[PDB]
Amino acid sequence: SFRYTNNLIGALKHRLLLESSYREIASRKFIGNCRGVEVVCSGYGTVLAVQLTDKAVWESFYRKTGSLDLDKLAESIKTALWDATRKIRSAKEAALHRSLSHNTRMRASADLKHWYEEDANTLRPLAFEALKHEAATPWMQLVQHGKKEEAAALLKEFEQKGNREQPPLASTLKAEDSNPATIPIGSVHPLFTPALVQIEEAGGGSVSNEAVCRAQLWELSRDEQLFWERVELIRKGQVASIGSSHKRGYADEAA
Amino acid sequence: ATATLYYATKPLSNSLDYASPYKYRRSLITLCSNYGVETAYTTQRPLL
Amino acid sequence: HQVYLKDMLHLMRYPEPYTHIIDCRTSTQKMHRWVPHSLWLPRDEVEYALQLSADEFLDMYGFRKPDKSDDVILLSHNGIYSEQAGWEWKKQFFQHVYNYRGGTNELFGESYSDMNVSDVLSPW
Amino acid sequence: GAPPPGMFLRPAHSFRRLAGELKRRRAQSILDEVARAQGMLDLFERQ
Amino acid sequence: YPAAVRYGVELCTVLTAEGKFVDERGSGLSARCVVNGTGAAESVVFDTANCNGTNTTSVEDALRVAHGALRSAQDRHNTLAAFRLGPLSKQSQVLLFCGVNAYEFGGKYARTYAYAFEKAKKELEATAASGFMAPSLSHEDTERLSDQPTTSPSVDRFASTTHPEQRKAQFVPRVGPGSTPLEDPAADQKSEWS
Amino acid sequence: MLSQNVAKTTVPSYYMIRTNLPHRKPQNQWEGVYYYSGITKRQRHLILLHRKREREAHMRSFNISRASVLQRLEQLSGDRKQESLPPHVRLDLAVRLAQHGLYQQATPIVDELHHQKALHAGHYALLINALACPRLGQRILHCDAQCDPALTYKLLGDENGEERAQEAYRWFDLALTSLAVDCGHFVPYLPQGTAAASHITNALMRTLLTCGYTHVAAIPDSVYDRMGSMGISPTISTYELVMLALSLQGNMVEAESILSFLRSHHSEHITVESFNALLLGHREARQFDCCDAIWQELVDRRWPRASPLTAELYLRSIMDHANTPTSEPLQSFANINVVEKKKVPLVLAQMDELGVPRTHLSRVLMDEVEDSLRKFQTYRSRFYEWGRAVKQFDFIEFRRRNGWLYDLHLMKCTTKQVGPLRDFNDPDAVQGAVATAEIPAFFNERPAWERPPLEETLYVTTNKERYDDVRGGDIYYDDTRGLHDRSPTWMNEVPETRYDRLYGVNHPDIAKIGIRRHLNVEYVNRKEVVERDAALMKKTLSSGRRLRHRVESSRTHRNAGSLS
Amino acid sequence: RASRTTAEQQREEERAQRFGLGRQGALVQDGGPDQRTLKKHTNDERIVDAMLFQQNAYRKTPTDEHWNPYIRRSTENGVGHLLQNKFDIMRREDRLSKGEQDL
Amino acid sequence: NDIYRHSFEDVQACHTQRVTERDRTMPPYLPTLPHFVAIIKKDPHISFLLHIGLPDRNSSEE
Amino acid sequence: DTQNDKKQLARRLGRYMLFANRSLDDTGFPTDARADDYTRWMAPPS
Amino acid sequence: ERRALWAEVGPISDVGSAVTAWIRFGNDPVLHTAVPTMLGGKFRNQQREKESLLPNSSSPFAYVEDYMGTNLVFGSPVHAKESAAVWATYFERRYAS
Repeated sequence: SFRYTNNLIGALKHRLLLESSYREIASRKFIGNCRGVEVVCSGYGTVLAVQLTDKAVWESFYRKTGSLDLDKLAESIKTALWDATRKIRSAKEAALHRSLSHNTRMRASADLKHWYEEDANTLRPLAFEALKHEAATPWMQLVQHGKKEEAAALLKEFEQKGNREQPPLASTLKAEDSNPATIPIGSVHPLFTPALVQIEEAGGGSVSNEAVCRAQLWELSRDEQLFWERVELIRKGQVASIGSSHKRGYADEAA
Repeated sequence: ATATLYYATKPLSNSLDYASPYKYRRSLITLCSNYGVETAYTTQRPLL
Repeated sequence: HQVYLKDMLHLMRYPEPYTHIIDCRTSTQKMHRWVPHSLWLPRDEVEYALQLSADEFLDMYGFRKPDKSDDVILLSHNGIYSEQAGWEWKKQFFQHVYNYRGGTNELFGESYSDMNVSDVLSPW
Repeated sequence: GAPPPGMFLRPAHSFRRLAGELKRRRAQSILDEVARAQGMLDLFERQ
Repeated sequence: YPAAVRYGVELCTVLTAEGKFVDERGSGLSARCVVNGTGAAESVVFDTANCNGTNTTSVEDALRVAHGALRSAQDRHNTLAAFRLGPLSKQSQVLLFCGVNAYEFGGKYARTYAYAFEKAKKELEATAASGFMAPSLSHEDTERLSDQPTTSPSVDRFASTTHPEQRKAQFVPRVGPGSTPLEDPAADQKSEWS
Repeated sequence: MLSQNVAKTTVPSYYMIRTNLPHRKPQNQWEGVYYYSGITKRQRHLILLHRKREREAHMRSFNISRASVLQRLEQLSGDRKQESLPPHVRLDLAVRLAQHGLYQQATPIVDELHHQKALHAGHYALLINALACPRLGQRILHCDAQCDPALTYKLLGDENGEERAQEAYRWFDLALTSLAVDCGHFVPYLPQGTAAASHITNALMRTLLTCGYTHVAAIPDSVYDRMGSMGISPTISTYELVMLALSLQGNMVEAESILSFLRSHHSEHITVESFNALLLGHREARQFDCCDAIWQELVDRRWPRASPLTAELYLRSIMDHANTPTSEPLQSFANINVVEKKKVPLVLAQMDELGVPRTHLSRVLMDEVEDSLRKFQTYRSRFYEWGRAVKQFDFIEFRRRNGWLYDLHLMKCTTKQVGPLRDFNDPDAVQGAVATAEIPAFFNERPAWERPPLEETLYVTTNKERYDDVRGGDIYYDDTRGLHDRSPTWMNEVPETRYDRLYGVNHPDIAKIGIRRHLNVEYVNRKEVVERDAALMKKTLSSGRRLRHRVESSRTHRNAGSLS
Repeated sequence: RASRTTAEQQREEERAQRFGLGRQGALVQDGGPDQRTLKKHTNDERIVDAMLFQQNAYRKTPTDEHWNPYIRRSTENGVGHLLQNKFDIMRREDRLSKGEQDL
Repeated sequence: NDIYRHSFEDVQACHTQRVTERDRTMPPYLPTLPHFVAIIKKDPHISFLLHIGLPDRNSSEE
Repeated sequence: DTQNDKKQLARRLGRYMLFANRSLDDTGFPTDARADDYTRWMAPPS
Repeated sequence: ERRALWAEVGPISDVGSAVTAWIRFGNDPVLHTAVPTMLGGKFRNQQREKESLLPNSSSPFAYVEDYMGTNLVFGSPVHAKESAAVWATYFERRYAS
């Protein structure tokens, strides 16, 4: 009994945590370093800066009067970037792991596959999706992450009035949006976003009782009528085949 | 749609043919198919 | 296994896709309302119904035959016929079969009975 | 055409049916051309 | 549907894009880069061919050049992914948006999903309060009977409350290993240990 | 009502007087005294609730102190502003942040300190040690890991373990640079030779334990090798960290090796934490006899002194042992391994001889132990009174209200007898029973391939007594009916159905009497479809051949006939 | 299309012969619809479904009986319910690759 | 399937059993060549060998 | 040698787990099953 | 019943909120409008090179109709008559029987 609701609650606890994690990692810096070289990536894996720390120390390593290696330099850049990226991926997987280890409903179904079915490749933020999320305007980022309130606000103020270190998303996504309490239902399970958007309120991120009840009430109406149609026919079939509207009782209805 | 069907199918009224049982049946079925089509429209509307 | 009034109201507002609520009320003369999301298999037919193939069952009752994994909740006036029906569903081996006793009487505040049986025994 | 056994004809001037028929026109032109091309191969291969 | 989405994601993850950058400040220093779906760089290369023999380019400028190259490369990769995964994702949108009523979040079941959603949120809260050790599934943990939900396994559904022989799941009384009682466990038979 | 409530006496008669048949069972020597070890539903609930509340208390504490550190950070960043704080303030802040697991925020602070050369020898060791989050470790230990020390390492690994590791390595290198600066005979080995270098290396290891599996595995392999390569001499805590690593991995041979080497060359320096390491390790590899051997040894040498952590690890290993099952061969009578719990009241006694206070044991472990106690421990007081009949029969009454009478001696009446096995050496020899024993039926039961398939499910069986007088033969019989059995007259005994006119028909068309065909507007019948397609695959074999027309072969050309 | 449909139907008939699925004789027999006979070592619909019933009757999850320690650490179905943190999973991977025993 | 369609109430019937994420939907890991190529490229050692470890693919012949 | 170079980064990765001795089932993930079972499933043809 | 009542408008009411929705579905204004569309394998992308009856648009949302091939909203007048005729016939048979 209640297998479906309970398994569902488990699964959505999982989703909320992966989502909250996505929003933490997305706005954040990751620094790879190799030999004096600091590559700085956003959570989305996008290279923000390529710097040399301690020019005093490291400059003669690459020569410069000496001519630059550009081979050593290339390898160390490559390596630094790889390091940063690997930090990102590990962060994602970490989030996944904390979730699995604390989620008892998902533990109930005994599945080793829960641990492998979503990994660094699979989880968000996705690197090949960086552009559309990062290159986006502050307004666009707001609507992308499902904050309709602040996006509408920003839009009205937009009309009426008409190497840097920081991930482009640390503007729109602040600390408080890591709270899984805040995450709108539209955004929770990205795979299904276009369907789960209709459960949502027209302006507010929170689910609308009215819309959902409307939707249910429609189907209930239809299904009620179907029920009586079928009852009608089954009864008429009974009376037809039996020949009369009467039936025997059971041997036990004598007492 | 419902109120249209209600008033039209009210007892003897201009939208029903009382001439013959066949004509009667036809008038009624015409009204019901009418109602039905309005209902299908109403079904597709919010989504389409 | 039982299912209480609380479970029933909860399942009215928050249905599960593969939970089926099956109305066992036998006589059409006594049934004036519709338990939400329910389906009608009258008790008298059950033994036959459950031996139909998926297709045949679809043709006779007009709705899909519950698989043997799915939750099946049974319903009647007092909870007597639903019980007997339950025994039928359990004998074909259906894994989750719940009877809701006090069922349609508690839901709708009707007082009806599936069978007329009285508590008093006739003196021997 | 004439429907498969358990099926019904969608209306003409319906997007799905227009698309379907289009698909059929194109596929059948292709199959025709191919048939003839293989015929020509037969012809200069001296079958 | 979700299989196909996954397929797209892994394919882009494994495939490779390439990008070029030439220095704007006039030394012919140029870099090429090759880049995964990870954002990582499979290759980085400087080309001294274009530029003159004078050189005298600070490490800073080589870094700026390689920066630019990694940029153009990651961008090429993002754009290619948009084109590889684009059509299927758009049609996916029509499937889910207009085909709701096939799904469990559409229609009469929408209300259930929303319910499950809220519970999950609330439940996350208490886990965060309980130190990230979740409360009991069985809701044995709770102060009041009013609190344990109708959905909990704690709720007793057995033919009988009082009579032990009517408390089985199947037709006879199964036993655990060592002929220990299965059906209704006594308090000390349930052990929560590590 | 209860079907195990069964007549133990015969109908009263003179046969009780005139015969030497005994009126009660003889006592069963091997049935233990019934005694009370067990808890209520209510009590279990009370424990769980209470436990939860302590968990919350701890989590609350952690949130308060974390919030405090973060406020100190925001205040020192914004309010101090342009004026530069003295190095020690920043350093303290960095350490306090890292300890709550905010390494991200500590990183820039540390960078800026190292750039200003405000850090010296021990300061680095201080930071690197802080990267192991041991204010977070506290919280995890109490809430999540349920007070188990090994689990705490494993779970700590899931808090951004990879990034903390990478930071630790980085800061370690920073540190070695700073040291080489501070030292500027032994010029060549001056940096590695210094005690400071050893201290720092230890810090690095102690932190890597706290990250994931990968890094833990890297301590006894690369870090220790690199330490040898570098020329840095180890300290006892170096070896105990390497042992703890090996043992989290479950590598017992190597852990024990290191301890052996220590014992042999460095013995006077061995702390308790190597025994702790080994205990934790053996428990992980699930070797409980070794877990025992090492504790008994540690009781013999009474130095180093066992710590409450030691006692905790050993006791835990015992509970673990006690709850493992054996395979099916040994599971027929009971779960054997419970006997292990009976070690416990001996171990507790030793803990008092050793001065290990028993009240430093986790709440969790002390619940399991207290349970273990109430199973096997009793005092000389209780022992004089525990066999009273009132208590024996009260235990029986309890079992009766829970409907489990099967095992109890007084309260069960065995009925079924097992007949002898025939010999083909003779039908003639008449066998007779020399002795009789009550033994469980699973010893000899008809082999599973001889008896009908699942009996419990498809047959309802009751063993009952004949009412009529049985001249000879058995007074009990098995009444077995099938689960699905019904009166041969059933169809009359039940109200009529719309099915009845299908009577005695092998393949009815249920499609025709069914309601779907009227209800549906379109109504595709699924069985005409398949008929149609088989009818279509019949037409593919109905192919006739058209007559071909041969031409005349020639050697020199091909002949071309045309339609004429 | 005919080929697909025919092959489908044929697989169903085969499966029916293998497990003895489908009703026996006439559905409307006097002695009830239920009537069935089991022969020694012969598959039948009733046996199949009784068998599943035994496995999962009111079972909510596979972990249902794991309130019981001796059932919980049974390794019969596999090791998957006993791996809980990542650490332990990785350890298992490692030890298995080296060709040693799983802990 | 574009030109011809099933009976209306057959799909009415069909929408009675919803698609459910957990059970009633095929699992997101099917056998697909990039799924495995990803799995064997996801290993730390091989990821390291691909990117960093080997001498650069464009730079030299080796 | 030099901090965070190629070799150091490599030695941090640890021991390389052979793809031969990996036990992956049908979904490309390591198995739920006991090693003795998995081994038997994948044993060479005769 | 009291909470629900009637709905005038669907989930996406206006072109404005549609733009918002469309962005939220994970679409990018520049990239996801620039991918060519396929009409039966042809790559319809050659514009007004061919004459067929089918709305010319990139979004698949422009081609959505019912399962019954019917569109009683935003259909061409021919489509609209054809489809109202379909449903008329269907309901006529239903309420007949």
